[PDB]
Amino acid sequence: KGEELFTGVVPILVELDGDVNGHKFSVSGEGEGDATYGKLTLKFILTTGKLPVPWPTLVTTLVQCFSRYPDHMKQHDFFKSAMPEGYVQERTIFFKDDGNYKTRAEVKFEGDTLVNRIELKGIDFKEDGNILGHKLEYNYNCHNVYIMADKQKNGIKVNFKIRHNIEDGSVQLADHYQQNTPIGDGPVLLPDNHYLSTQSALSKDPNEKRDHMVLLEFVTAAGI
Repeated sequence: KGEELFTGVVPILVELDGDVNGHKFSVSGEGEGDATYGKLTLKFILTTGKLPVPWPTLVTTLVQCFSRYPDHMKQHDFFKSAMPEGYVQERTIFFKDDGNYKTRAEVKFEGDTLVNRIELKGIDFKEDGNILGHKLEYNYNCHNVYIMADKQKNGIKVNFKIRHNIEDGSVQLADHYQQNTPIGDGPVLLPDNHYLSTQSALSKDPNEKRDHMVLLEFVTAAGI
């Protein structure tokens, strides 16, 4: 029945507790998701510390329950089926020839609000590398995310490689290893293999003085 929680517009709260090479920071995100259109609109603000990594590196970490699953694919929507109790999302993100993020999040309803509570630890970042040196372009490429069931672990596994464009025409690769597991004991949908097509647009609020990121996404499930 978790699918039914997502028929209209759902308010979203994101809270990120970050520590990258000892540099501590917090980010708060507010907006809303409309899974009917696979649409996310969020504004993220740095609320503690100085931002020691580029905004684009945090996009994947900062709620796939807002994906649009076409009607013929509804039986493959693990993310909504885990709600409202929610799921744990864990990743390791390897930045090629640089450091790594380890993330743990709980995605669940808290009253009527979909909440993404994240802990992020970054280590091994190079001082004059693409991340700590803020050399990534403020943009995002369209990416496909390949979803597989891991039935023996009662969840899903997701591998994918983000390409972050750099001005000089090189790219910073970010290799993602993701697992999602239900929080609840209730039955969830374990999907057939499929992907999510994710389009992301990054912008700025011209009225906002704090370090921030405005994000618009469209996410569509395909490939069954």
